[PDB]
Amino acid sequence: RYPYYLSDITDAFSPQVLAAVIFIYFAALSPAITFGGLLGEK
Repeated sequence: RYPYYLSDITDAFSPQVLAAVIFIYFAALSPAITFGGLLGEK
């Protein structure tokens, strides 16, 4: 559908919080990167 697509143009309303979100992307979402992705083996 449209997950990140929505956070594409709305990525300017959050600058400082942007870095923060990355800190968690480094902490919690560290391993989530590879986990989850192929949702349509077709």
